[PDB]
Amino acid sequence: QKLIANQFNSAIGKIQDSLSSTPSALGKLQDVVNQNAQALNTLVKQLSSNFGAISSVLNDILSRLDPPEAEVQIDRLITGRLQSLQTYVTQQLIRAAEIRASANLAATKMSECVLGQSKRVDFCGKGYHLMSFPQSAPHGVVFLHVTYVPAQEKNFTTAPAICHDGKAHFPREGVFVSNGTHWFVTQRNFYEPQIITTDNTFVSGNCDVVIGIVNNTVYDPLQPELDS
Amino acid sequence: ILPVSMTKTSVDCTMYICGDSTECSNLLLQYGSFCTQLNRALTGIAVEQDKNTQEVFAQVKQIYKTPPIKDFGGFNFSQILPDPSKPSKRSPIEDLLFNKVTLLICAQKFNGLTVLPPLLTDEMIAQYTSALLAGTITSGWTFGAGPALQIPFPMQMAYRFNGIGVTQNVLYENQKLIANQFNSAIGKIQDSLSSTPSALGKLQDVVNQNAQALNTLVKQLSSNFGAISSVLNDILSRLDPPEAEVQIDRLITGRLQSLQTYVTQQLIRAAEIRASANLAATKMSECVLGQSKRVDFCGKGYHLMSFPQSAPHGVVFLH
Amino acid sequence: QIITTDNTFVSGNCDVVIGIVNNTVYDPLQPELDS
Amino acid sequence: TPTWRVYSTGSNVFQTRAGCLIGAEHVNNSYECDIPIGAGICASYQTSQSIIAYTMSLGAENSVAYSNNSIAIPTNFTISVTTE
Ligand SMILES: *[C@@H]1O[C@H](CO)[C@@H](O)[C@H](O)[C@H]1NC(C)=O
Ligand SMILES: *[C@@H]1O[C@H](CO)[C@@H](O)[C@H](O)[C@H]1NC(C)=O
Repeated sequence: QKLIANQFNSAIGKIQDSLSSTPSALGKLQDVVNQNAQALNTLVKQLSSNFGAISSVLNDILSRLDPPEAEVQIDRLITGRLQSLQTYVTQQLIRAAEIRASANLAATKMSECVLGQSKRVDFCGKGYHLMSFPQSAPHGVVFLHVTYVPAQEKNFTTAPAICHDGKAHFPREGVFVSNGTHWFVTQRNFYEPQIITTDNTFVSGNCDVVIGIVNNTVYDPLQPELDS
Repeated sequence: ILPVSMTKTSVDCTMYICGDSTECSNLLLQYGSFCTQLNRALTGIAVEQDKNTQEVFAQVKQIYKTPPIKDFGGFNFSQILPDPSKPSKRSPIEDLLFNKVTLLICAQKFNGLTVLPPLLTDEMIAQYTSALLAGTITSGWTFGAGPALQIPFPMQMAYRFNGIGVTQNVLYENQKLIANQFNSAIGKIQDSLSSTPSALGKLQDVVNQNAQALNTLVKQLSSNFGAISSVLNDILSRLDPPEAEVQIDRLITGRLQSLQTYVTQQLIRAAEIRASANLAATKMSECVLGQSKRVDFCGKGYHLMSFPQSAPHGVVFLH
Repeated sequence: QIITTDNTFVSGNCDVVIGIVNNTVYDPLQPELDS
Repeated sequence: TPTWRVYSTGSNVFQTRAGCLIGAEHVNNSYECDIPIGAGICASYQTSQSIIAYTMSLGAENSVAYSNNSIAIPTNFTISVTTE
C-alpha cells in the first residue's frame, strides 16, 4: 500500500512536470486552433482579388464605368467570392467529420477507460489499465491512465505438469515454476510462490500424454497430521 | 485484409493550370491564393498517409528475433516467418501477396504530377512485422505491455485456450492433433490467397481508384472548356494579349475547377483510408499483441491468436 | 455466509496488512470429521 | 546570388531514391530518425557540426532467449501514469 501509493503520487508529479515546463505535448489541441485560424485568415484575404476585373472594390467599379457593362465586372467578383465561400465551407465540413470521429473515439475511451477497467490492450494506455482520470482542456479532453508495468525478471525453469501418484496434476491458476532446486513452487504472474497442495492443482488423466511432465510430489493438506 | 495507405501525390498547381505561360501565370495570380491552399491540402494528405503507416506497423519498440532451433512442440510456421533465401527478407505468404497485387507514370509526371515515395520502404515494414510476429511466438501477451518474457510455446497456447474457456488440460493432452490442424491450415492459406477469387481485392481498389482519378484529371487537361482551343500556345500565336485574355480566362477557370474537384475527392478518400488504418491499429494491438473477447473483432469463432503479414499498401492478418 | 477455510486463503502474518480485523475462522473438517 | 552558388555545387552530394539532397553527409552509421525525408533516408544535426543523412535505424536488436522450457516471471511492478 504505501509502496504502491508512493509510486502513484510521485508519478502524478511527473505528469505535471512533463506538461508543466516547456515541453509542448499539447500539439494536437494546438493544431485545431491553428488550422481554423488559417482558414478564416485565408477567407478574409480572399477579398483583395479582382478575379479578373478592373479592381476589387465595389465603390470603385461603379464610379468609373456605366451599368450596361458594370454587371460583367460585378458578376466576375461575385463568382470569385462565391467559389471562395464554397471552398471554405467544404473544408470546414471535412474537418468537422474528423473532429466528430475523434469525439466518438474519446467518448468510448471515456465510458470504458474511466467508468470501467476495460481490458482491451492499448486502448487505455501501454500496460494493463488499473484506472484512469479525465481532465478537461481548452477544446478537448486529456486522459491520465494509471497502469501496471511489470519489470525485474527472473528466468526460472518451468514445467508443464507434475505427475505424482501415477496421475497427472495440472496447475490450477499458475504456470508451475519449478525454481532451480525444489521443483514445485506454483507462482502466478508476479512472484509469490507457494508449495503444491492439492488445492492449487486439479487432477486429470494419466502420466504419459502431456509430454514434459516432471514427477515429484503433490502435497495433500489433510491426512497425515490430523489422523485423530 | 485491410488497407493502410494511399499513394501520396501532389501536383504543382501552377504548372498544372498554366504551362510556363508567363501571361497565364500572371492572370492566375489574380485569382488570389486559390491554389496555395490546394497544394497545402494535398501535402496534409501526404503527411497523414505516412503517419497512418506509423500507427499500424510500428507499435513495437524493440526488434526481436527467433532462436536458431525450432523447438515449438510442433507448429511448423515457417510460412509466416521470414525466409533467408528470398532477397528482401520476406515470408512466403508475403511474397505471394506482393506478386498478386500489382498494377505512363513518368508521362503524367510530365504534367505536374508527382508521386512522392513512402518514408517506410517495404523492407523496413517487413522487418517490423517480422519483429512483432517473432515476439508473439516467444513472448505471448507480454511484449505489448512492459518487457518481453519468454514462455514456451506449447505452454503459451495453453493459456490462450484457458482464455477461450476450455481448461489447459485439453491442449496439453491432444497436442499432436492441434499441432497438425494448425500446420495444415497454414498450408491451405497460401493456396486460398494464391488462387484468384478476388483475394487481395480491397488492397487493389485503392490503387484502381487513385489511378483512375489521376487519369481523369490528366484527360481534363485536353478539354477546351468551351474556348477557341486547349493548348495555350495557339492562342498566344494567333492573337494579341487583349483578346487572348478571354480564352485564357475560360481555360484557367475550367482547369482550376477540375483541380478543385480532384483535391476534394482525394481528401474524402484520405479520410476513409485513415478510418481503415485506425481500425487496423486496433486490430493489431488487440488481436495480434493480445487475445480479445470481442466476437468477430478478431475473426470468426473463438480466438486463439493472430499473426500479422505485410502486403502492398496494406496489412493482411492471419487470424 | 460463515467464514470457513473453504472460501478464504492464507497468506502471511498479521502485522503487515492495515486494518486486518483478527476475529475467528471455521473449518469444514474441524467438526465431527475430527472424530 | 553567390549565396545560392554554394548550394548548387561542391563535393557534398548524396543521391537518394528521394532525390539529390545537397549539403548533407551519408555516414555509414545508423541512428533513430529525425527530420524525415523519404525512402528511409533521414537527416539531423550532429557533432565539427553538419547536417547528416543516415539510413534510419528501427531500434536496438534484441533476442528473447527462449528455450523450450523456460518461463520468465516479473518480480516487481512499476506503476506508470501516461497521458493522452
Ligand atoms: C480507519 O481509520 C481510522 C482512523 O479514523 C483508523 O484508526 C482505522 O485503523 C482505519 N481502519 C482501517 C484502515 O481498516
Ligand atoms: C562507408 O563505407 C564504405 C564501404 O564500407 C566506404 O567505401 C566509405 O568510404 C565509407 N564512408 C565513410 C564516410 O566512412
